[PDB]
Amino acid sequence: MVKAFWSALQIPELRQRVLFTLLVLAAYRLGAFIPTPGVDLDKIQEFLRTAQGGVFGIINLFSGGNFERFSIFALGIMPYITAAIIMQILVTVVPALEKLSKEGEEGRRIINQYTRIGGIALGAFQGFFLATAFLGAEGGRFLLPGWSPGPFFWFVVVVTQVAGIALLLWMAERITEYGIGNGTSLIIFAGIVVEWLPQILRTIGLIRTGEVNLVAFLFFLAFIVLAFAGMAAVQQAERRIPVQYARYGGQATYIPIKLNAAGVIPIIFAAAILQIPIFLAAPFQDNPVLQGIANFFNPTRPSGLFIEVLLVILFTYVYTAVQFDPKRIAESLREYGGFIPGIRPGEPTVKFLEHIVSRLTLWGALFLGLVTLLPQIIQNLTGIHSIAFSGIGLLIVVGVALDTLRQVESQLMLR
Amino acid sequence: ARAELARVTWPTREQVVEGTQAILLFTLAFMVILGLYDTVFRFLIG
Repeated sequence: MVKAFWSALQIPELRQRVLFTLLVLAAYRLGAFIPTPGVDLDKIQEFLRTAQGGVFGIINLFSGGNFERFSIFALGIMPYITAAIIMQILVTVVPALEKLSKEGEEGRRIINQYTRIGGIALGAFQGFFLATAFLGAEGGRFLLPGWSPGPFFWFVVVVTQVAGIALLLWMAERITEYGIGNGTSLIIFAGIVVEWLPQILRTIGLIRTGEVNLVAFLFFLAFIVLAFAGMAAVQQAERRIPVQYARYGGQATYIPIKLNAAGVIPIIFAAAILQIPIFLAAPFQDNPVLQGIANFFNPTRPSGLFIEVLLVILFTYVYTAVQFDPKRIAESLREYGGFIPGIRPGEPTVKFLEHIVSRLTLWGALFLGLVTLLPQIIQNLTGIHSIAFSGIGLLIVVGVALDTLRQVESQLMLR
Repeated sequence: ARAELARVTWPTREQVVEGTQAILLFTLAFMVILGLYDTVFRFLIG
């Protein structure tokens, strides 16, 4: 997708849209700099830069370094996606929200919109907490002179992240509306890459000072190239199966199913469940157990990593085991005359399928699990240890690039 | 439960480099795009 992406840029609507993205991107990396009107921005970070606030290690990353400096993007674009599972939990027990969502796309707007106002409320609670226990409780520790560690500062910060999480939210709602694609995804992936950056040029003047080297900085990055040149073939992998038809338009061609059909959705939600049990225990610097449950799950430490391996694997499988694709499929193979060789309809169409997603998402998400483990072993082996290179923020360095040059092509194959 | 990559096929096996070299120049054009921002949010203030 290297010579074509260039000639895809030679199309003045496809080309156009990738700039309005920049317009936000800029303003977004801009929002990525903005302190709090009362936090000694100057007294917020390296508490968060510690094996004690660096447990905040994950929030800084996805938000985009924004958390440490405590920017208006501090929490980033979080408090809309931890309402994307509780809602994905309010989607199957409430057997009408899809019926709303699927009888036209204008029944998932309400979904999106209630998710958004809640997505403003949550981001008014996750700040309602980092104040009540962290910045405040200590005194004028993190804070400006004169300002009160009480309600008025607590109020100059609530609006700092509610037009600060509302802003990053919006950045998705206006790129998606009139620019290109999904402002989301994009907005998380950039937040890792900008944190996967200056450490590199720390490294060269270090490969000058003594500080690591060319060959530890060969093996760490050729790994990054083994990541580009594998995941893709894998994303475009599949098992092709014979069928036939007998004696009114449409398709008669063959029908393959992807080893793994989405590398993203199952890995994102996976990062998600990885969060709640850390950020619930993270703001208690005194109780020794909560300070255990926050450093264990630390996905940059061999055990949290092991739990990071896990959650990224099995979330692939079981989200590779939810949505209504096989049912959709089974019906259009039904009104129009199609069938599989030797295979019956009813129950041995159940267990002939129950065999396959028990054969594919085994070697599959294994990959994604091993995909999650080794950069920490790398960070137990090489020359850098930062929460960025916890192996989570390259997965998508890959991913985003891919699905883009995987849906742009899908956009061109329509005109 | 042990899939054989049997009747299994990929319309994709040669496009490796070409496809890889796009998962490369996409991301070797984001951080710099991200880094063009902080640098420019650094000229006016100074």
